[PDB]
Amino acid sequence: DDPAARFQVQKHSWDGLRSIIHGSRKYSGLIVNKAPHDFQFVQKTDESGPHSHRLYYLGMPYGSRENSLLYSEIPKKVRKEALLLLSWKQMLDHFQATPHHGVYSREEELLRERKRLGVFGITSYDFHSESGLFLFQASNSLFHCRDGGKNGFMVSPMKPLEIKTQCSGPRMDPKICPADPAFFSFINNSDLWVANIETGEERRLTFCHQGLSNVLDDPKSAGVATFVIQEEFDRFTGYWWCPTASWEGSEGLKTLRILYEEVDESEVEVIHVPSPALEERKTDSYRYPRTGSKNPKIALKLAEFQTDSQGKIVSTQEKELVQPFSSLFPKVEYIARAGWTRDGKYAWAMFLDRPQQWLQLVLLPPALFIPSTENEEQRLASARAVPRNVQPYVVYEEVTNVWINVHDIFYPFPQSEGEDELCFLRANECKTGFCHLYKVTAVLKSQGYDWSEPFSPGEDEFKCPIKEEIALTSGEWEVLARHGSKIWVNEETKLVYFQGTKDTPLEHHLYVVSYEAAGEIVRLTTPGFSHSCSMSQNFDMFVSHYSSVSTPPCVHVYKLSGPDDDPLHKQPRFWASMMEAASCPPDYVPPEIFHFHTRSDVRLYGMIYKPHALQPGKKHPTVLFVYGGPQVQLVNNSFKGIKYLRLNTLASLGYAVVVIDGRGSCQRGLRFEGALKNQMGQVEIEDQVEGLQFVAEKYGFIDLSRVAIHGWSYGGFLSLMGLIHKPQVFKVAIAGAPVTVWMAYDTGYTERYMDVPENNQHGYEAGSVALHVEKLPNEPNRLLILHGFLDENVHFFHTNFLVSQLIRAGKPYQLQIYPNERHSIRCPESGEHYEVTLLHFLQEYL
Amino acid sequence: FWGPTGPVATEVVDKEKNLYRVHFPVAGSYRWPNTGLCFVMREAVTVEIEFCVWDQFLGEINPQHSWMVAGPLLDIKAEPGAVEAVHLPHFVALQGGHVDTSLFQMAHFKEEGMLLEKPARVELHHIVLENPSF
Amino acid sequence: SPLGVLLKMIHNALRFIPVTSVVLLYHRVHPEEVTFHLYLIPSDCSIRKAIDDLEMKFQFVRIHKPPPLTPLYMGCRYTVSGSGSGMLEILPKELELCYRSPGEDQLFSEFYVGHLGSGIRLQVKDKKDETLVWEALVKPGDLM
Amino acid sequence: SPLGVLLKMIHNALRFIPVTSVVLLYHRVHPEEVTFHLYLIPSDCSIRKAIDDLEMKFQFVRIHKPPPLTPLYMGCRYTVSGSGSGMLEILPKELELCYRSPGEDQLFSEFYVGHLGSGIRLQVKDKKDETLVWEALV
Repeated sequence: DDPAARFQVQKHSWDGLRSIIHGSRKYSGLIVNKAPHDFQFVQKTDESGPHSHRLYYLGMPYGSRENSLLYSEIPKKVRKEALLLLSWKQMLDHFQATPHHGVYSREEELLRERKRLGVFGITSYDFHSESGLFLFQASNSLFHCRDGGKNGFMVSPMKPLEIKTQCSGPRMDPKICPADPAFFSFINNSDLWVANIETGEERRLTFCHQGLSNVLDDPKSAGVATFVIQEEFDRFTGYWWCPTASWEGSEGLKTLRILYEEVDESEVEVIHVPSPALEERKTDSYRYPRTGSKNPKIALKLAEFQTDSQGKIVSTQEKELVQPFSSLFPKVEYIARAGWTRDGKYAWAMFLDRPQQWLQLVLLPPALFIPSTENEEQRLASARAVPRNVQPYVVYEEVTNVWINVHDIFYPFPQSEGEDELCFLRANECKTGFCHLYKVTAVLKSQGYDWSEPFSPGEDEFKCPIKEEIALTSGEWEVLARHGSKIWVNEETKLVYFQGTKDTPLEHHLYVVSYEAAGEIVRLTTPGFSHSCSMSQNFDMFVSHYSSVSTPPCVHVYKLSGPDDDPLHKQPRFWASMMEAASCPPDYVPPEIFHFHTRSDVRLYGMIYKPHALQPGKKHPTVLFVYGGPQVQLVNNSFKGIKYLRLNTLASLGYAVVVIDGRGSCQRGLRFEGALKNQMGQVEIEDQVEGLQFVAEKYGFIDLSRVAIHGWSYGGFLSLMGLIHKPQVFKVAIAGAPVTVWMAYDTGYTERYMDVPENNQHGYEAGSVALHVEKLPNEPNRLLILHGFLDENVHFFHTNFLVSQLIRAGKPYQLQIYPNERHSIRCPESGEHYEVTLLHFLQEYL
Repeated sequence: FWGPTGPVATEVVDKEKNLYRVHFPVAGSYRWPNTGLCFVMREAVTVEIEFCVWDQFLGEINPQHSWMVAGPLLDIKAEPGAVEAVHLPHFVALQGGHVDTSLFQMAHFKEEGMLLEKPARVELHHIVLENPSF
Repeated sequence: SPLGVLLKMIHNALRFIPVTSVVLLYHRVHPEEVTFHLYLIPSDCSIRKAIDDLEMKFQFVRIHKPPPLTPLYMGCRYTVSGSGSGMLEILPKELELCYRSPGEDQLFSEFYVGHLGSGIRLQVKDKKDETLVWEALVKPGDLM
Repeated sequence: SPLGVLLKMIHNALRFIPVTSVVLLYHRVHPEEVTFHLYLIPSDCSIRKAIDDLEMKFQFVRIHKPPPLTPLYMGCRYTVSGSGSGMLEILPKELELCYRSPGEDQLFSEFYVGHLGSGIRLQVKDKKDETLVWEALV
């Protein structure tokens, strides 16, 4: 209204904008830290030495670039009121954990894209307690070392021993056999192998990958987590060692089972996406299941083998279920998770159906798996041989009207007390609406099965009835399950430690409760922060990597201490600190958290970055940054500097930056998340708009006439929905990587927050933004589409089809391609271009 | 130097290690300008001192730029219980402003790790510590 | 679509990048001519003593080596200019700071000038923005 | 243990606290050209003696100019200038006062003079607000 009261952003040159991004970069390098993670406590068991434990973890010292296995020494006694900052001692002697300039295999770079591992080095390692074995993958070759088992500990770093192989190709996903630490296993060429460290002997176990031709002609993999499982159900391994050693007893031999998922991806649609080597101009085929198309044909299988005291894999044996998996378990589309009970009695698996409103946990006893041979008389022979009593037990069956979120919390107790009737813990969001722990006791009542003849299962066929389902937590908050959180169950003191949002939805706190009675929920963390924690296996001391919206992340080591007769009220006392809180840059202003109520009177939270050098009276251009989609919470009391520095850069140029989590964003329960069910894309923008009008009323520096909506994945999809359905409020829309047609996106995501296109035709037509292109603005320079060309998650087709329909409707745009970047702009030069393009676009056209 | 007893140079065993030993024959000491610092002990004593290096103690700590080196990183080899004050060379800012005197964090190393003691008092160009000086 | 935050920008620039200039400036007075080796290797501390021992038993000298103030971002090549390049011989110009293990001889820039005289200028800068990363002139005073 | 000084600072925002210690120029007596090095060090004689040991290995000798009398802020950019700025070839246009050990070589400005003679004027100036803090005739 008043051009003397509308703040004008200073028009910088392009080189000026680069100078700003580099000044962010210099400070930015110090701000980013790649905090220590994957903690592993080991006791010292000396009672006369100085150190009580040794904590092993991944980290980059900063002396070097790549993160490596390290350790700290946790003492028996701290000097009180004088904080111990741990030394970061190196296990390995400064070798390259990754090859030169970050070259990987194509499957390794894909796995780092699914896990979103931006950091280089030893990204994941595996550990075996008693042997003290550290098996990891460095520079596309397995390595190992040992530290304090039957051997002793160290103070100097050693050489990491390389594992010699005759196999040609990368050896992915290594795991130590817990039953026998001399044995390990890995995936090679999408087939399961097994080896032995000291003798070097390797041995293939599966034969599903012929290696003959392209992946369009060689479709069976084994022990490999497929695309939709990797990228929507957060499962990356597809094989699970049996943790105990059984003895079939020929004369002295020892069996070692592995449960694995065989996958026959022949009948699933293949799409070609450009390879990283642009000069070659070739693509890679990808078995990408489009929405509505048929998922891979999955199955569980036991690859067993038998060994001797000399340490040689003497026998081997593939086993498969007595009936085919699809027929023995109808309505089972995806194996969400799997593993074993710790005694070894049963192999468990979480199944999940195609509507994703029907999840059920099942126990599969190893005798249910007969050997596998093409001879149908041997097959009938062992179908006769399997006992009548043994049975898969569908132990738990979650059914819902919204969708099942995969909760990987499942702690089966030992059941040797009362020798039947498995008792386990299980997170259940569908029951009350919020993810809460339960102790559930089911009854394994086998009725007796003739496995030779083929039967058709009924609707509640193997479903065991529940003895009891005591509720350990309740409230308007949830127990954190997904995204690699976990519980820790001390069975000696009979306590279950979980993480949750009980104090407030914006913070993750470590809580403990007893699983005998839901007496009280004891918080073990300071309020006003959000915590990512990790316990000792002895349950005496933990790490917490925590932060707040103002303070950077610190990593403090706490020690549970108190009278042992009352373990539930053990006081966590700060013992020592690992990585203390970094320096916020002087130009960095921590942002302000707010909340508000909608017209439906639901509470939404939001952030705001205020314009630096704010002048009262002046109205400012506002960038509504947005994601707004499920399984992601933008707004929480946590450090927004290491991942959202760009929002601060905008603020430092004078843009108000608003961030709102409307309905759909997680950690606020299923009924909250479920407001987007079959209308995803439609309700979020009303929540974002209402958030603008509230912030406009509350703070007086929000100019409604100049609003930009910027998003990247689902956020870019929403930014385009914003510009379509709310054109008068949103001036411009920087839509990065947008999902423009839902019918093209993959099954796991879309089939869950909407459903199959035959079911929701109105929801797909109203949600696919590329089919609504006529309502985009006729004015130019109001829409900037950003897209990484080699994308495998939100394929380039989406931007391409949007640009196609813009062409057909005669509407302007702008477009920026990142030819070498998959889904996140990975390379810093390309990211710097992205940021200077964003600043320029806002500078000129907002 | 040697405070009350006149000119007695501190014994150096080798230049390349920068080790400085003395035997005090006197009660009480005076500030050494060559070290720029002072420790006081009230009886005859052996002490060894190192000026080693801060880099191989602080680049091993991650938020090292949430600190700055403001001193020499003394190493001391004396018998326990008898040193009664050590004065570390503080670098001054209190002549200006915007520095707290309470949140100061003295760096007491062990093979365990960095310890951050609370110092008893800060001078213009030194700090005084208590009797357990390790 | 699990929110690539996409902040990225992980240069992870090392404080070794000042002492990568110290590896820089190797010259050899074997003949009437004088020539130089240039190295810029971060991501290992042992490369200092490794290339030091390697190039003094390969009969080269260490010079002053002024350090860059900015710990330089990794992933970008740095060009070489000056009064030296364009008059007297420099075989490669640009340096990519890439890692190799300390037991290997690295990429180096070789710089022949013949007689020395009053000195000649070498400069290391970035091609990304053309800002000064490094700048010095050689000595006739740090020789045998 | 080893014992270290307080160096706590803060994490929330900048301070750039001042330092007390000295700024030192070292000399050469080389016959062809005489090269001075102007250092920016924040510490005292033991760190200076470590630098002395290095410089002794590479044939430097030094006269002791008087110290700065205004306190000078740590890590700040300080442009160095002088009478020989421009008319003689010298000084990279920038300098930080950040501490590093003598094992990792210090920041310095080159100065070819030819004859050492007596000595000529030097300048140091803060890039933030252009204040002279020190000069010495040598």
